[PDB]
Amino acid sequence: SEHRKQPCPYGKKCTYGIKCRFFHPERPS
Ligand SMILES: [Zn+2]
Repeated sequence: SEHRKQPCPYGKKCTYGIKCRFFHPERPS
């Protein structure tokens, strides 16, 4: 439900980092 509302699911822990589909706190996606 919060695909764009909330930030990435992990963000800092996320493995994608730059290749993430969600919105990051420091990166765009
Ligand atoms: Zn991410």
